[PDB]
Amino acid sequence: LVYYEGGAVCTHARSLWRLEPLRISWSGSHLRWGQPLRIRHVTTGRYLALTEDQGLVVVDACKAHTKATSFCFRVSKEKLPKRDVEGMGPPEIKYGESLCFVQHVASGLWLTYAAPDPKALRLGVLKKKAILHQEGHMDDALFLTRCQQEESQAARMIHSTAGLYNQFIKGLDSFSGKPRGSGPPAGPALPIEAVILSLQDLIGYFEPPSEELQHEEKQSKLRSLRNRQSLFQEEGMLSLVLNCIDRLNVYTTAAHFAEYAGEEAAESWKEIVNLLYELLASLIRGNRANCALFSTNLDWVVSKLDRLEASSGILEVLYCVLIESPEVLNIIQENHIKSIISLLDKHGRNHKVLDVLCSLCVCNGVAVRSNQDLITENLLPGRE
Amino acid sequence: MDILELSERLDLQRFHSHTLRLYRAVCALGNNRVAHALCSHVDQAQLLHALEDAHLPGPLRAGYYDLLISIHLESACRSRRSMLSEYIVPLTPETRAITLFPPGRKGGNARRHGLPGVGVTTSLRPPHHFSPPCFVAALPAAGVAEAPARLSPAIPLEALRDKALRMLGEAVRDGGQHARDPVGGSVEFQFVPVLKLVSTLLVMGIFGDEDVKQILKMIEPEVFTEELEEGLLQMKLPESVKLQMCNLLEYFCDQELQHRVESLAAFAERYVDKLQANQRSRYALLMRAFTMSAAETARRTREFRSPPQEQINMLLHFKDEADEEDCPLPEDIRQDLQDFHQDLLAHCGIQLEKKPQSLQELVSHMVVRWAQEDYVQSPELVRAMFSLLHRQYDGLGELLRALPRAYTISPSSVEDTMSLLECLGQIRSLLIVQMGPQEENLMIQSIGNIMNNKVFYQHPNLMRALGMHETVMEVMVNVLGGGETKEIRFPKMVTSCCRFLCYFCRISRQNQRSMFDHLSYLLENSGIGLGMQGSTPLDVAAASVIDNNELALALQEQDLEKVVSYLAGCGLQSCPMLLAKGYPDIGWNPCGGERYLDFLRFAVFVNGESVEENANVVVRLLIRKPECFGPALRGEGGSGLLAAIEEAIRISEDPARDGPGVPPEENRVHLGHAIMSFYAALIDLLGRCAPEMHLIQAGKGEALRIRAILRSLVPLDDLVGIISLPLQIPTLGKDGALVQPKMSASFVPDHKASMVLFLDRVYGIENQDFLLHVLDVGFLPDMRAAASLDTATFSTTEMALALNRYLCLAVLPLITKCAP
Amino acid sequence: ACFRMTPLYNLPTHRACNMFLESYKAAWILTEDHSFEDRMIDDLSKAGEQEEEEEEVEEKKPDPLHQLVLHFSRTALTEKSKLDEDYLYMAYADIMAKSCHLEVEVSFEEKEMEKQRLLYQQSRLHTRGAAEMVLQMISACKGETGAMVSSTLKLGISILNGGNAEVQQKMLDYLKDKKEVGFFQSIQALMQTCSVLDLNAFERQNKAEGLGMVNEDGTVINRQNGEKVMADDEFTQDLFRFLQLLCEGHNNDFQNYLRTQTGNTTTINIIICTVDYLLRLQESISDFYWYYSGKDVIEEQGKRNFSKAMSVAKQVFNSLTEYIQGPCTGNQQSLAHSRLWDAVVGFLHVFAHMMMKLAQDSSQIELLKELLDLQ
Amino acid sequence: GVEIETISPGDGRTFPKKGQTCVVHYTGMLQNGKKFDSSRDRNKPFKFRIGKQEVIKGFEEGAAQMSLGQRAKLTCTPDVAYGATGHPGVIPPNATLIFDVELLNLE
Repeated sequence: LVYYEGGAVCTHARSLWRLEPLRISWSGSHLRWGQPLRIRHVTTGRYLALTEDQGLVVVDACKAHTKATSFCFRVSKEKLPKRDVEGMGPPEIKYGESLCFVQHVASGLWLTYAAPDPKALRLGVLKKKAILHQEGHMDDALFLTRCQQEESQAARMIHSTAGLYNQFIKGLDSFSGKPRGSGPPAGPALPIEAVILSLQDLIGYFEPPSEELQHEEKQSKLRSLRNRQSLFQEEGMLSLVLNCIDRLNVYTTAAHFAEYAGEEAAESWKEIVNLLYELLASLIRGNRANCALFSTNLDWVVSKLDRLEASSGILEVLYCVLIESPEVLNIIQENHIKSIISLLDKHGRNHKVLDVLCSLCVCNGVAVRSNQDLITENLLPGRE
Repeated sequence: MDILELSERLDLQRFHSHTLRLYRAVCALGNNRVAHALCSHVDQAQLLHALEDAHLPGPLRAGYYDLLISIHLESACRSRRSMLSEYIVPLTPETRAITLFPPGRKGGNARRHGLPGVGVTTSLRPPHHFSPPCFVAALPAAGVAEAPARLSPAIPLEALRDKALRMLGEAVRDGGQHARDPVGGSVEFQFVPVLKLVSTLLVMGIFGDEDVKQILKMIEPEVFTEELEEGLLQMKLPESVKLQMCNLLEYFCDQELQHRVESLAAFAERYVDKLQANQRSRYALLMRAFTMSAAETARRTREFRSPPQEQINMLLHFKDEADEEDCPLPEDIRQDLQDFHQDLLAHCGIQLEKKPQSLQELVSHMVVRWAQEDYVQSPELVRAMFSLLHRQYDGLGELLRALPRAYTISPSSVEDTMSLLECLGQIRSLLIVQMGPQEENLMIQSIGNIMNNKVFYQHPNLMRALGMHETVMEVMVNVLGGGETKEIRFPKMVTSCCRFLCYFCRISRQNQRSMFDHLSYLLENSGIGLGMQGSTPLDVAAASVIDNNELALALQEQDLEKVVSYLAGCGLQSCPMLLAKGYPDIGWNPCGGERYLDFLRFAVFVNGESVEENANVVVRLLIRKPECFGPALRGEGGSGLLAAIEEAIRISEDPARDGPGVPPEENRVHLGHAIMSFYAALIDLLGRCAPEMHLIQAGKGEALRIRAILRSLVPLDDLVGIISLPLQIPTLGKDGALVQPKMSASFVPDHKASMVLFLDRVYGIENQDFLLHVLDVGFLPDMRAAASLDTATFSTTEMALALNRYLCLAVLPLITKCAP
Repeated sequence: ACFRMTPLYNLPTHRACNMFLESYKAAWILTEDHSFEDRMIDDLSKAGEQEEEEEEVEEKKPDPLHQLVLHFSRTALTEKSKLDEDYLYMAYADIMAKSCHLEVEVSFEEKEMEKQRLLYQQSRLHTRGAAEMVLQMISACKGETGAMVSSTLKLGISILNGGNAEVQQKMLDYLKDKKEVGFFQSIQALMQTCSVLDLNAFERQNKAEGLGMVNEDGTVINRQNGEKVMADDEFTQDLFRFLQLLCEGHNNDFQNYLRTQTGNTTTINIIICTVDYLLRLQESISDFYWYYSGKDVIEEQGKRNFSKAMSVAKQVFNSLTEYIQGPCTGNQQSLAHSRLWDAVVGFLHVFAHMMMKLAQDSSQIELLKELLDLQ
Repeated sequence: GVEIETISPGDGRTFPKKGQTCVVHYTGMLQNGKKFDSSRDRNKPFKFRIGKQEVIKGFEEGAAQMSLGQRAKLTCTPDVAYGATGHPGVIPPNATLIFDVELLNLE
């Protein structure tokens, strides 16, 4: 469904529409008013359409037949397609000026916010649902604004990455049960190579900038990194990546993974689980909002701290959560303290564990005596 | 294995150095309960030997030095450091001996500059608290949140300062040799830990006068003369130790600033005696001035009819020499002040050769030499260097910004002043710790000590100078921020501090005016404050503008808009606090409504006169929001004002509707009474914002419009009915048992007081028919009820006293005004 | 109370010293003038005994002033939501600003000497990145009015005085290659947040003055505490002075930049926004005049309010003149199609009735001549 | 409750009774053999007022049997020691404490 929304909501990738003209050749010609052209949402792979049951919706890419999907721009609302030009074309529509009115090519309807408002919007923030009106009000003129190339690229890879891992999740849960034993796999082969390459590409895509950079351009890449993390988590990809670990963690060892998926995927099981934590760490690193999401499911990582497939990966994810979100320390209890201390006794004298413990005491220069007493009570008197 | 083997076993070195980082982590920010526990694993012997251990590795040597500072010195140091910015100078005989310059004969204007940090300082800093760490002592009977706050573990500081002085001298001599094996493996690891220890001891003031003399000798042996061998400022040091060097010089520049403030206070003590003596003598000569003068004596007695604030300005208003006529001080006194200003600017180096010859010129040359020697890469070092450099050049400026925090007190109140400063240090030390029950009782008992402290009332100007109100409000922001959505945790401290803030405003007008600047700040945080009962933050907001006409005038329009919008939400939604205890659901919160209305009453009522500018603004918002009046007066589907009263009395009389039905809890909400009191609060607001008689007589357009609108809203009949309501008089029965109804669940004269004040200010009494028409039904039963209750038994009861205050606040002044 | 109150000699010694301290500082420390900015900047700006080696690389490591400017540019460029107040920066921006300006038929010769010494003072700063530092801090302030951005504007004015061509060129180049939108987002936000004349605030101030608030420990007579009307007039004047100095000298390249930005992905038209502020000022002037239309005489506080409101309107008109002179055809077309005319009409209506209103009394000639040079 | 083994006995005549402070220069150790506290590291004798229950019960009842200049090895069960609550952050719950007490002097 389409809506009119305000504030910092639409600075993300969900508000990017692709102007795709009907002409295969010279599609990048200057827009002239009153031509047929499709509208597509990049992150969902869907096109604006006029449906009978629900009016204005987005339809899948296999059901956009240019009848209910194409729209024509007009300079004004006065009642008046033009022949295409085999060239660059006349520059007519500008950015931020030269107000345009959008009318459907076939039905002749006009985009307009829905005047009725329910009780939810009566007290909450307004979200004016877009209903394709017959005529429209006076102020339905739309302004066209440019969006930067990198975030447009990020928007496209959100839909590509979402489809790739959603298929991978749909493969894993298909044989979540049903042990293979000595027979063939359940269904289609897992896109292991596609997943591995996509993981490594995103790990380097979210790789933090090096310290050797100039201190000015460094923070410009910091701003880019925070922006990329914000859009990726807001589009639900951060919520999506957790499910991958959740599906893969139900198997203790590679042989146990082979019995439910196959020997071919058993060899890459350790690699994929190692890379998934790295992708999660790169996604949440340096962002306090994204790290705040672990304040509700903090016990998730703590329970998996003893998993042997990726000990350093989960420890690094834990470190990223603690170093950035102060509120997580307040959620930390005696169970988590004893778990972290048990890491020293089971995984050896890892100094990174002590780093996690040091992050448990103080955050943002504020003491947490609810945790300091636990650390000195469960670790120091043992002298072991 | 020998710990020196960790210089090669780098696998254990990283882990053990991180272990020492955890040891500092668990004892950081004043967790002295754990800092006492650390004395078992790392006792005094290991730490002291590890200081002098010259073959210890780099990270381990700095780890143990920082561990020693964190365990034994951090808690005392931070608390003292927070008190280094305040100068409460008592007036004592040795305070008098403080002079800007040491005795000398070099020159009349200024002698040779004295040694920094050397001499006597009389500024009040609370003594450190330490406890000998003993583990065989029996466990305290008092548990957590009741036991006294743990003190820092003890360590012999007299021996420690000697050890630090000796090793610093050793490091200076060793550094001069330019040996290829510096202690700890590097120059930074050799000098940074020991300079950290020296700086911490210097801040605490552990070092004596001769110890400071030695430290200055190691810093620079030629500039700091009193009347290889190279100082620490000529060693080509790395950037990391340069930061500790700046910290060392910063301490001495704070000593110079404190010395100037103390000298100014001593000069104040010397000068006020001569000023008061001269003015008192001139008082006697002004009394005999009538023997040789006439009615023009007002030019001479204007000083005596003017309060002392501008008297001293007129006395001291002779600096530019073009204004000597208004100054009656003789030229010897004027010469005394001009001389003290001359060496004051000389001490600041304003005006009056490669030898720096002073601390200010030494620091300035040292900093600019460091900066031009190489491109400094540490941003913290750069900020520290330029902070020192700016403080050397703007000597007058730092004194200028230090004076508002300075104060002089009588010697008879030092024993209560130190206790106050100790309590203030407790509150300051609690700003960096999360909410805890043990942490909750600490400020509550500290605040109670502040209330019992007489200096809190004797010197409110000093109370504002120390600025405890900012700290208390910041604590309020902290507790309101924690659990900002679900529940405001730890109410016991919330009401204690809000009680302190309310008690703070009433002390003086200036304190109230200063607190008034946080009204908007408090108002935003008061949105979720409705979940609190007692001394709510709104009560602090209300007390911030009580009886202050200027503050009421200056109170902004959107502050009242926000309050009315919150009142609108009160009138359209139920109370989550009421629903939490199980109270039956109704569409509005009367208790929260009354709380908002009380502040609205204080916003527009000042000293008996309504504020027209605030009044028309607030009433217009009530007009724009019809639902704020409650279930009655709504218009569309509404009931009469009188009509909602009988159902309110029905709820109060009949149980299982007045509350959850499971005071019993000593603060049990009575839903019927609350509904029955919201109307009283609303009507009292409407009566108290009414246009005045002189405005109505003058016929101002908006004044008449507002009064006509308000009269249109409330019909006159509803008033007469509420006034005519009979009283549940406490009768006598069952063998002399005085049956007094529950004062929070019965008809009390408080509700009627708003009715009578409402009619008097708004409607008034015009003719005899209307006067007797309301008199016979409404005040006549009250007068007979008071006459019936006037006896040796009932008159002591609350209801009879309530009638006694009633008749004389509502009926009798109305009758007296409407006598003819 | 004054005739029966406690004489000075009967005050407690500690209390008597307490207000003595604040009186001494107000009468002898504030009044004391110490000029150290020029010699301190000279010390920081002199390269001392490291160019004697004359290394082959000639890496030219920064002198102390340039290091200080770089440090402030670094903390300005830190990715931070709220620009925290820095007392160090406030004192050093003030010192840099006070170390530049240093200020009857005086001839054109020594006037040119004073000019070419002023450019030497500005050259001591702008060659060390202070010009880019000012731009960065304006962008980093995010349109939050405060004492830190006021000192930033004061520094930009002090390093721009006389319309320094090279300083404007450096600023234009820095905005053109950085292509930061936040500089004009913040400039627009500060200018919109600038306050106009308020009748309600004036009436409340008049009533407060009628009451005459006094203290308990003594008494202050006619306290001159913080005025709630035109409190930010100094900041608004500084902001428009800085904008005028940017385009002074007919820098048509920068005048086109203010109207529109080719590099930036979003364009903010400062010229029309300046007209919008002029509109808000013209409504404030008209209404505040309408409060005196009934009154026969204009009192002193109202005279002071006009003196500062007209001073701000003078600065706004000077800035608007500087945007279109040269001539800049883009700005001329923008003001032609803008809402400037209604503000012009409003002032003409105010002026016409105003001069005659001030003509019947001789106590308002000072205010009237400020209106004469404003028009 | 406490088991005392003499180490370097002194006079054996005068005992610390009620009324005078007991000045011991002890050395405490856990049962596992890891030292947890001493007084020679602090280089200051531990002076405790007898009978005020300021020290743990095991130490208090043990200190009466040694004489002036007597050094003995005590053994305090957790019942006469900190017990289940232990000493927070120092001594683990339910630990037996051995003290190398040396009553060097009285007052």
